[PDB]
Amino acid sequence: RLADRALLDFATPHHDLLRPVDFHQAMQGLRSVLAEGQSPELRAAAILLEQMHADEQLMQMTLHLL
Amino acid sequence: HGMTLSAKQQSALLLLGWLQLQYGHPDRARILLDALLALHPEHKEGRRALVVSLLKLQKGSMAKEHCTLLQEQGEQSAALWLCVSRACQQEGNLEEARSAYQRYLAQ
Ligand SMILES: [Br-]
Ligand SMILES: [Br-]
Ligand SMILES: [Br-]
Ligand SMILES: [Br-]
Repeated sequence: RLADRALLDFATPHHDLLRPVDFHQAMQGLRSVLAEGQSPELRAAAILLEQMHADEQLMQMTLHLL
Repeated sequence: HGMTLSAKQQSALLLLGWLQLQYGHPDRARILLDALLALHPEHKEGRRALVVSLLKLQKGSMAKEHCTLLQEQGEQSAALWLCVSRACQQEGNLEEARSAYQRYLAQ
């Protein structure tokens, strides 16, 4: 459990979406592409982020706090 | 136009997966990160997050192979070997885990 912080830091990317206008354009453009995918990996992800629309406020808050 | 993501759309998807991983949903993160790597397999930031998501899912063998791809992409972060060691410990490869952990401390 001690190494969990260093693993999360490794998974954290080292900003282009700081402006809220750019964030909404990125999300709408992302949902349009995955909805056109036919592979089971793209279809499963298109279902998942459609259920994360209520989490968009938590997303933008995390970006600005880094 | 085309089954592809812009630079900002790739970051958005990476952020969606990283948030799931942060909040202890590695299965949901893996779903979003696999899609990002299906459309842009060269996305290194997406792959590192998938490695950690797989470790949290006790999928050490898969996580180690994704680290191998990072290594040959030019990944030179020392924490890469911490993931390899953790992946080998999940699979019982204790001697390989020690070898990888020595490289983590060397760099
Ligand atoms: Br965009
Ligand atoms: Br395409
Ligand atoms: Br496995
Ligand atoms: Br699996």
